[PDB]
Amino acid sequence: CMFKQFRIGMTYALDPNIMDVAAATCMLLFRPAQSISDEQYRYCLQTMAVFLTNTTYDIVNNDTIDVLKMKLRNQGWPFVERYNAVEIDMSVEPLRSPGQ
Amino acid sequence: ELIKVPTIPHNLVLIQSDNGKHALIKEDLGQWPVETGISLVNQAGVFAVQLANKLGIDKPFVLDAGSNYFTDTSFIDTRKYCTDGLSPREIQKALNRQRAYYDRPELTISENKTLLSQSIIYPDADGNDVSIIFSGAMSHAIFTYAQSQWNKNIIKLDDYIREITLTVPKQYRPRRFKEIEHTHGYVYRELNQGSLLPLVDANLKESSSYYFKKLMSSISNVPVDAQHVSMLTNRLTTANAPTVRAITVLTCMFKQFRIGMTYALDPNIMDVAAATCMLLFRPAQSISDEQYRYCLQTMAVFLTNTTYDIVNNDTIDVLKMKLRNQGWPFVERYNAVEIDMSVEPLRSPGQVGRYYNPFNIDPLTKKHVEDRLEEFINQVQVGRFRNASGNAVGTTLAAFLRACRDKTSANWRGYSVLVSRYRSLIPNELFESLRNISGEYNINPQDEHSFFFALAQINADDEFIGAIDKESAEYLDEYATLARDISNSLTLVKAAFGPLERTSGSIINHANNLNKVINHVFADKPLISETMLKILTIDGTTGKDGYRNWLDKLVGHNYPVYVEPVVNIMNFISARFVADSSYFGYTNEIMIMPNHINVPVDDRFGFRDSPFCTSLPRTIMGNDVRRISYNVFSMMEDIDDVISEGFILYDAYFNFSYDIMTTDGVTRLKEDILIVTDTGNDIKPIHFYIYFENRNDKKLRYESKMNVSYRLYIKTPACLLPLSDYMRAQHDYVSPSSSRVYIKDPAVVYTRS
Amino acid sequence: DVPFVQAYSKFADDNPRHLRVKTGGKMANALTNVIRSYYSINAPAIVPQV
Amino acid sequence: KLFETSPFDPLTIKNNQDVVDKLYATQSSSIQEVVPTKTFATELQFGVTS
Amino acid sequence: MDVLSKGSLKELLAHLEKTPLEEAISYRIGTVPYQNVLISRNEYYNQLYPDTTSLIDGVSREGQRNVNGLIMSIISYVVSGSGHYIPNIGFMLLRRSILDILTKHDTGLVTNNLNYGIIARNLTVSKMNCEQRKRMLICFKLLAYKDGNQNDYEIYLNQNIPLKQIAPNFIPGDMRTVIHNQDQLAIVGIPAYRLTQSTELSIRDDNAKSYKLGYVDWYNSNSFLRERSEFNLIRLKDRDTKYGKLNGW
Repeated sequence: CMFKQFRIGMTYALDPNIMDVAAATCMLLFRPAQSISDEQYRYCLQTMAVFLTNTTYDIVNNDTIDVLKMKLRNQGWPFVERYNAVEIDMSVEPLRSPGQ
Repeated sequence: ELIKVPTIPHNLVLIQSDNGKHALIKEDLGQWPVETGISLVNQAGVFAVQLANKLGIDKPFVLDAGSNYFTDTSFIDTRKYCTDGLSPREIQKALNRQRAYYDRPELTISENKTLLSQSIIYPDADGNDVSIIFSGAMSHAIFTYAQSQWNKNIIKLDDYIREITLTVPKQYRPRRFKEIEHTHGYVYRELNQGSLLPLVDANLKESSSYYFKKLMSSISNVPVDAQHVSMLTNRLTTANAPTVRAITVLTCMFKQFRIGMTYALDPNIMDVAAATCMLLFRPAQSISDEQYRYCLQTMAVFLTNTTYDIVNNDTIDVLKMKLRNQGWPFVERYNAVEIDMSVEPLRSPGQVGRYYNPFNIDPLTKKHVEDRLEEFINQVQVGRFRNASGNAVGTTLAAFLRACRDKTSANWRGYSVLVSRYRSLIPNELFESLRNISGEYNINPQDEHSFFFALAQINADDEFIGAIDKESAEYLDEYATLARDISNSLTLVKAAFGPLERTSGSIINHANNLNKVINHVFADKPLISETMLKILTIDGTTGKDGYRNWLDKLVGHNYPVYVEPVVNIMNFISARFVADSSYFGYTNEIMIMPNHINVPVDDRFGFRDSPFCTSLPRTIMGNDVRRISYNVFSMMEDIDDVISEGFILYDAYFNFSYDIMTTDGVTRLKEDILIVTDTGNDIKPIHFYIYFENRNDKKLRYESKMNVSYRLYIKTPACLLPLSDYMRAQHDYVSPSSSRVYIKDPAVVYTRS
Repeated sequence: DVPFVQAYSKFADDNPRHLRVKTGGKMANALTNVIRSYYSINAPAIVPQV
Repeated sequence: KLFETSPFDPLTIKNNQDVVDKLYATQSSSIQEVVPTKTFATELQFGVTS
Repeated sequence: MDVLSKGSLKELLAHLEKTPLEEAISYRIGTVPYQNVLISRNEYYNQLYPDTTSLIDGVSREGQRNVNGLIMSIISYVVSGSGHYIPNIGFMLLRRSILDILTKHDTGLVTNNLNYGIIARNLTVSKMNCEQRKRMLICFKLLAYKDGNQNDYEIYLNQNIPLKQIAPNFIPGDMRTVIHNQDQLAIVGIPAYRLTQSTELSIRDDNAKSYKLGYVDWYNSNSFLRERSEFNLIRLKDRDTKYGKLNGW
């Protein structure tokens, strides 16, 4: 939250379980979209597709984000998008220093 | 590991006379005996490894001599004086003693500073530090060449990563190197992949059996989730479920892994169910044409109520037509759909790997590859079979087919993941080469049906995935060892053995030479690792015997073998051994002359009756010197007349040693020149006692003319060097920059854990 | 011939061999080509800077 | 205090390698992007020896 | 922005392979290329700031319909990041890659009568910097080899001494030459110096600084691709490999 340049990543198992999907959806909901990269976004979509839809990682490889979103929406999964975080405007009182 | 060499092996000594008039620089590389009558190159190779051991260049190394320096006390010096090599102080003392003999002034301050500053260490543009020192010519040439060969494998860390990016899977967490390792990180990797084909092609049965057993010992440990109808319920079994599961993975993991089923003599409704399940839920690549017929014949025998005799001569097309007319639509084998691997397979640079999807399920469609499966099941339900009005056979077969179809459609993804993981373990060459030559994994008809009827979900927990990660490291180690063993064995065959003719002499020669190689190879530490021995002893033969047959096959091979750096280092030393023989204590010819004959000799070193010549004289007193081969000289019975004139002995390798004595005396040999026996002549071992010369000693002059009657002359060794030419011993060594970090574990990912 | 072998190896990046012409290696080709380009601007500059 | 535990003592190091080894020893004190575990290798070759 | 960030010849040539010609076209009306205008730069002066519009800019400009305009719009895209407005180009051309337009005969464009001196004047060469001129010479060389007018490329280089010195050295048909090139062709990138958010006077300079500051934001955005931290997440096609080769070549 303090530094925009930092990022959040994950690594799931070859066969995702219900926890892997739970972890993936918790990140896309309650973490800044500026922290999750495009490549991490596709991986989070892929691990959800492998569990919710009957498919393996090799099949969903070379699949674009739009195709993965269509696959999950048809199955009935609505959590397929990233959410941006609002910027809170902060000031530090000067005291002896000039202030920031 | 990559070893670091602190000091440079100059291999130099300084010998000066007592009075100081004469001094020389000698390079001592040792004495190596050479046997005549056999190939010299083969002996050179043995001595090359020992020479490399002496110089410390056998194992991969990087020279660090940059810190071997000191700084003078002068203000304007600001130069680094190298400690390695022959110190200029010794040359200064030798030169000063020489000047004392001639009553010349000692070296002045200006020349002292120039001489003592000859050895320096200075940096180059690239950041390396160059050491200029006094060292031998052959020591410099061998050391610098081995430095070049090892440096080819030292590459930057970023370059190494770029080579292994394609092989890295997605499940593993990336590794964060330190910022120093990214800028100044270097690794030592061979980066050449030898082919495994020579072992696999020669022994297809033994190699395939070894890998199939190893894979099946692990797949069988996978965690899993827990009237005619009466007949098929009784045959249901589970005790052999782990075996059939692994056979299923193996069929989908390899290109052509053929399995067979042996039906009962009297086919039952069990047999038709097993035939239908295999023809439907197994890859067409794993089904042979013969097994296609035998499965078709079993269907016709039971459904058409016909015995095996009539259908034994029927072709495939005739059987299909006969079955289709009766009402059986399941007469075709279906090709599996190949799924491309996400990453490039191991030991397959720039190649794409693929595996068959289990149970003949299309990944894009997620149902069976046959689009008429539901229509076909309907026909079986309503069809009339066994030439009977009752429909008991038809309805019960449709019920089992529906259960098998439902079971496969729900458990297919779990088996696909298992096949994908185990396919990544084997390289591409093994995927295309391994065959089921011996039918050691046949499936019973009851096992085939019970496996598909009672299919169970594959549970991929953390323990199983963690276990496979351990096996992946073990598999990678095994492939590397076999490639090294194959490369070593391919080099041995080319150098040792040759072609074979239809003569008893050739066969006897081949058999005896082969046994000598095997005995030497397996003595002390064996040349071949235990992994290759396990493969070659699968049949039952011992390790020595299994290796022996493989070597015979490899004779005459055209397999390309990559030239590793240590091959070039030994080859370079072997060439210098033959070319420069005097450096190592042996020569190709000697001269025996009487004392009264005056021969031109080397006079640079100030030796009294020097036994060295710049080159052996072509003519003496206007006539060419007689040359006799050693074998002819050994059989000579008129030797007393021949040695009166003088001759040159050649066509042999002569080992000699010399001891330079500081004092003055008669230069003589330790033993007599020749020994005369009834069974031939011979030359006794050559050892020289060389003394420095004072021209005005009348006593030692008369002894040389009178006491010794014959003298032996050899070409002057090239290791000797006069002191006045000490600048010819200046040589340059380059050491890499001190700001380099070497990474022992260059792996780029971590285990998920 | 060790001093000649070492000198030729540094100049040509390849060990001297019998039954070979001893051209000069890659360094000879570069020197020959840069001489061509120095004479006039119509000559091609075909030596990579690497 | 800028650090709870210093990354390394500058007076103890002598070359670039010493800094790398010290950084690996003290990496447990810092917040790590990836906590190290057993490495996984996908590339291994053994060369011929002397 | 993406094109201006390409540093090596390999990266730039790879980008021209993926990018279709439609990105070179702008679809926006723009204004007349060469015109003396008065612009507002209030950070420095109260009086309006005189300047002259040019084809090499980050904004759309009107371009001629002929093959000359299409070539110029491609070059302006490479050196400035924005193309020109050429109305009603066929869909066949728009789906072709930029490299195919410059180095293939399959397209129906005829370029044999191209004059390099006229193009260099229209896309003002006295105003470009060294990196922009190097990129232009790459486009000229690709056109010459496809057309067989390699001599016309050499005569043009001999008439301009500074261009000959900085001319990139590669063979448009051999990949080994591309890999060996050490030229740097990055107009925008991470700045070693301190880069502020102040405006600039000239249209070219102010437009270039907009791309420079935009790339820094794009560098720290989630769309940027970090190789050292996410290399296993990349597709095999887009992963950095030593054996990567352009089609043909």
